[PDB]
Amino acid sequence: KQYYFARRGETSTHDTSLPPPVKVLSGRSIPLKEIPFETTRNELVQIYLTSVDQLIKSNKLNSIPSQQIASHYLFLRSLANSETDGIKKNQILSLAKPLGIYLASKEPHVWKTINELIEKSEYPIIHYLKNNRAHSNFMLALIHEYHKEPLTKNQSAFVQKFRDSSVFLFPNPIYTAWLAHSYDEDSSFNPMFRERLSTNFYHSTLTDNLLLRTEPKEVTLSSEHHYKKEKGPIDSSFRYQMSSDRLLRIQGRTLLFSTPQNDVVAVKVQKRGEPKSTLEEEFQMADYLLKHQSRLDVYSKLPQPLGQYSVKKSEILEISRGSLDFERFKTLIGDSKDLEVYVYKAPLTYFTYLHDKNQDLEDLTASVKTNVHDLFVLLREGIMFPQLADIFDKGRYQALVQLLNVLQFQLGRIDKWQKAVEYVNLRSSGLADLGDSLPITSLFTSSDFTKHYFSALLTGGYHPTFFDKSSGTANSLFTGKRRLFGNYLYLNTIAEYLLVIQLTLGSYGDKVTRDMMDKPKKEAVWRELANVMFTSCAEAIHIMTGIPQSRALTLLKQRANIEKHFRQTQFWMTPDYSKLDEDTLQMEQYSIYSGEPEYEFTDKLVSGVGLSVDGTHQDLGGYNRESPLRELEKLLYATVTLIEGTMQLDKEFFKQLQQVEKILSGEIKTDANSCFEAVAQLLDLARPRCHFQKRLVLSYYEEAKLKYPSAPTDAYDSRFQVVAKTNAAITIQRFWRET
Amino acid sequence: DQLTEEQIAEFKEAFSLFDKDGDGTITTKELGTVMRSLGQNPTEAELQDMINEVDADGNGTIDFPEFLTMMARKMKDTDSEEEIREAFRVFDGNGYISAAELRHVMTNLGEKLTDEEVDEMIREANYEEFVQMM
Amino acid sequence: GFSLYTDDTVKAAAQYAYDNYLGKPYTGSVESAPANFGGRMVYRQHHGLSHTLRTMAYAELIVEEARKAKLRGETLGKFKDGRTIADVTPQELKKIMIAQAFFVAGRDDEASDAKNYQKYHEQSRDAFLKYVKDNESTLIPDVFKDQEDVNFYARVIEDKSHDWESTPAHVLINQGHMVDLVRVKQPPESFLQRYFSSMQRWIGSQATEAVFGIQRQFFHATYEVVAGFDSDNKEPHLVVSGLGRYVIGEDGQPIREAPKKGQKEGDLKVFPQTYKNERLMRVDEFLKLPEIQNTFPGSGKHLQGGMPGMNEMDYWNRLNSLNRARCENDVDFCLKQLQTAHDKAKIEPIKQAFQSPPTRLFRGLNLSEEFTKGLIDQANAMIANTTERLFTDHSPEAFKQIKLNDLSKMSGRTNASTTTEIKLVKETWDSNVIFEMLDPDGLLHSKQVGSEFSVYLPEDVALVPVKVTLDGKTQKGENRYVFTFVAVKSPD
Ligand SMILES: [Ca+2]
Ligand SMILES: [Mg+2]
Repeated sequence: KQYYFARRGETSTHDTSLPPPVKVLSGRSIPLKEIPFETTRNELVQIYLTSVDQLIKSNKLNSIPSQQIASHYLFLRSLANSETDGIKKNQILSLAKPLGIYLASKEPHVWKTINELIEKSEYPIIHYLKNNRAHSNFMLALIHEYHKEPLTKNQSAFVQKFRDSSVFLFPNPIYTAWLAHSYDEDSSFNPMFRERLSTNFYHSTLTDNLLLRTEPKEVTLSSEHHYKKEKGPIDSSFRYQMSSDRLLRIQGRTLLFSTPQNDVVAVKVQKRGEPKSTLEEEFQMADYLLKHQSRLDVYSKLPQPLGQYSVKKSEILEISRGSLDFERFKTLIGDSKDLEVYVYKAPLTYFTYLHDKNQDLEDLTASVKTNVHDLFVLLREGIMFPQLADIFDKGRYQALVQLLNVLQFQLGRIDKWQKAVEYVNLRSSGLADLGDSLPITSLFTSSDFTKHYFSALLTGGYHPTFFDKSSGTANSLFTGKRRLFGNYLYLNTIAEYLLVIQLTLGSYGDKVTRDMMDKPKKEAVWRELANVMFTSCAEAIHIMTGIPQSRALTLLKQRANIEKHFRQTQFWMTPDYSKLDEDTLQMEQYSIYSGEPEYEFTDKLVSGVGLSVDGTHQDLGGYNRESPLRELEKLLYATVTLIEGTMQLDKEFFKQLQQVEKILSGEIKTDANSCFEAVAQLLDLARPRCHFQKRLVLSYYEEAKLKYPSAPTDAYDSRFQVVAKTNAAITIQRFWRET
Repeated sequence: DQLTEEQIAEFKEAFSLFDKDGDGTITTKELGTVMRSLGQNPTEAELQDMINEVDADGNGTIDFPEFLTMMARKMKDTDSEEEIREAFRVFDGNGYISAAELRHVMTNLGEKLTDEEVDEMIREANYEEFVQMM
Repeated sequence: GFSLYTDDTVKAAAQYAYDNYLGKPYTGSVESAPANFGGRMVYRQHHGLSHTLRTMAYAELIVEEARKAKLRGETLGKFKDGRTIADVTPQELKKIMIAQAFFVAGRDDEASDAKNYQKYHEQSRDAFLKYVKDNESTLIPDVFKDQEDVNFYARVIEDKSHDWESTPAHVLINQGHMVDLVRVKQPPESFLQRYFSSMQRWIGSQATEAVFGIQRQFFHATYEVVAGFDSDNKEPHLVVSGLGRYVIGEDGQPIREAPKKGQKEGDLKVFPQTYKNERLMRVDEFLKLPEIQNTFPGSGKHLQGGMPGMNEMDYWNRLNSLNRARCENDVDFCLKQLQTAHDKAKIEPIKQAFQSPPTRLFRGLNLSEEFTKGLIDQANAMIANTTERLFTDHSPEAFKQIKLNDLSKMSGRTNASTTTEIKLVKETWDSNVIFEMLDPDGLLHSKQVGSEFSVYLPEDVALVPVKVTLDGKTQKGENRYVFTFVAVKSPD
């Protein structure tokens, strides 16, 4: 009954029929060469191991901070336990032994904690870095200090882009585990290394380094999907007796009409500039969605179409006279004595936009839940909407601009942000104007959409420093995204959906807090809106990855602070901040940002509006500056990184479960310790606070004990004993709350 | 009734995990794996009963509502005093150890409970004796 | 590269001190009234969070002009072995600052009985040890060395003895906690004399003057009433050493004794007691004493005693405003206020010396290591004359130093390739020498290019260094000295 006609899978690459990776500059054709990720990372790890060896043989071991040596030793143990070769693992452990001796000798307490970590997880360095030691790049510090042989341009570029932390040289399972665990409750990780002049944010570098690791997705649509199954033309087997006695209004280019059954019949005329194809695609898409309402579990009250045909322009012009904005609608319609009309029936609330200020906050929460649920279900199906709100790289606003460009560091100024979501395609009852949808494959191929809007991503990245004078090519880690651009545009689509949700809620707040005076009431409205936005991000994660909603919300609130998002939405989305002078503005920014540098601008404020370029509509951010809403951007990156990191972690978990099962069935006859290491890794690669994965790993550990009886379980009794205790507790609470 | 909602969330999480293709339907090739991951480890014949009688459509895959129906059917057999006894005798050491330990583990392992809930449980109660008083 | 305002641990240390002791009410029944600023309530109005934060900032400032003076090449004090305050390693400063957060965490009330004083400091030491042992994993390996050092700082906090002049960790805590209590001590010149003499012995006249002036700025930024300096006040002087006064010997001089190998000795201390013509010493009488007015530069100088501006009524409005109770109940806000006050006190002396488009303009370039050393030498030699003067105006010396040593003027009379993003200089050339440009008021033709900008410095606009900084190492493995300049509308 319930299932999605699209399925995810792996591919060789997306680099089929893209623009050739050549940049044209005043008669020079510069070829753009990628820097492979998974190979430069491995070369850096090898240089790290060699430099650790040179450290140990240099006896300068006493000239390193004790926590830094602890990090070195823990990383060496974890990396060793990630390797499979006997020679490499033995080499890594023979490297880590002298550091272990040094720790247990000089700093007994540090070692007392380190052994606690080692017996608690198989990759200890990921439990040792859920704090502000992750900003300390021990790897690169050592490589710079002791490996004196200069790095090649590939390693140099990798270091330069990823100098932020040291979790950027981890192998895929260790890094994915660390990224997923950084959101766990007991983690104090905040991707912000605030030193005395910088405040380096790298919440986007985590996502970039995660994407550069994944293998290119492709979504395969079923044969009977809406964009694969094809149906014939639509017959005008029903003509609406269109009568001016029942018109209610003109919504943009749509005539409304009453119904004695309390429903509303709308007629959308052919908008000027586009053909009948758009109206028929809207008709067919609406009919398809209404046909598969039960399967999709879509919530929107969807517009049941009745027909699509043509009527004479005279009739439309003659019925429209009794309106308010007749002239504007007359200018919106096309110039032709006959025009194309699409007729649908929708509930009355289908036309009051989501951000209409005449609905109480509870109804706003319900409608936002409906719209986010429906957006992301239809994204799972493979139907993306690229024009929910005309937020106008070719003019489009990229919600994840850092991933999709070379040397773009913060989000962009949402010019006329309240204008953008004025006629948004999100309505109080659900979604609307389903016509301009786009099958998901249009991100994983070189469609006209992808070629037009994201040309920079597909053509590779250029900058005058990327140019190697010797080889005459631009060697860039960004160009590698050519193979992977489908994942980047997928995440950008999710971030766009949530950005439009945020701007709609913000427009609602701006429109409601004009008519309210008691400041506690205004801040209560804005706090409820911040709650709704965070809950919508949690709903996106729950729908896209299966993580329960509460756990996803907790994993978000660990990352994007809700109170600062409150304060920034309440501050930069109302004209009230335009009244204040310079110093009062300064002190209010000290409160909204609260631990991170303020939004600094030089442009002049127009009274009663705020920041602007025209002088009569409000911007979200000064001209040619970034968006002042940090915690919104942190929320977007937290959401997309949670989704992609959960997917990659689950890929790794299955890649390890296959290796475990090939042992328990004898297909790889090895020692007992090999199987025990396999099960330990399979335990460490489970989602944070995801119990059933740990229960499965415990079952596999019991089976491995049964197959290898005489094996020592001394090093694996602790964590699995804890897992058994937790499972017993789980069933105890189940029985206890049953009654 | 149906079942506790917190089991519905866990079922949905596990089902969406073991769906390698992200389509909302699982093939029986790893239905056993998800079932053992939910405290249900049946032999290939016991589950083969359902591989026979599971798929109403017949396509060879299980949709999520059918999966919930499967779990509701299979939750009326294993849930008994056996699991409760196994949970009781997994801490330490003569059938009556302590209640402070139980109150401690109820607040940090698994979905944590409140101090008031632990106090109510302690006043309700001797592991064997307290287990059979509910 | 380390400071108070961006630490995330000292910040959390002060956060813990506010959450457990500084934000908890007085319980001693001696001046225990929680003041009410606006709608908000402050428990420790005298010795609350603002006091701790000002003390930490004083520690940083004292050590900062200590190393400043060391760069100037004058003579500092000695801690029983060749070394001075300027020789404080940054992690030692971090240790001192974590110690200072709890130095007042045990004050049940303002009462200063010696036994009660000792009890309060014992409670403060116990609270400090309880905190460190609670976050022991993150502090003993890296911040401190061993539990013995934590015990040493606990000893310094509790301070069973009174040998504050023993180790730098002693001075930068006791002097810092002592000089903060100038805002409340009613006879101003006596206390300021005592503190100025007690701290100049460590550093020097100019740096102590700078410390006190920036202390006034800290007071302003934290909404604390600033005491006026009255060099000719007729109030009777009291010696801050203990609590006594100076009675005159009825003719023109106080009670003066005589040591061996000396004809005359300084003033003799007596308790406030019966006079008669045995009058006391007035403050004006105390200041113009030739034996003391040759070392205290403030003799004969006066200060505003308030913001040079808005009147007494508006000033009183500001003092009782909400932000006064916000600095008392928010570590983040008070730290931000102090940081901006420090930046202004760091760049305002430059404007003081020289009478008078985005703000920050990073401009990176690659330079040889020997040239970077020879440039940092001659840029620190220009930073180490910009002490924020309070009594003695030394504008000509720093102006001549800036004018004659125009070796850091190799960025004007030409175009530029600037931007306004740190990473965009790290991410393109990853230069080993960044030139951050601070210019809040015009003075730069910061025309956009298109993102990034491109500046042009006129002849009548100079650049003056502010704080040379070393920021890690480049991609190719060499240090990245990120300088910082300020733009001066210099008609000269
Ligand atoms: Ca499937
Ligand atoms: Mg712009």
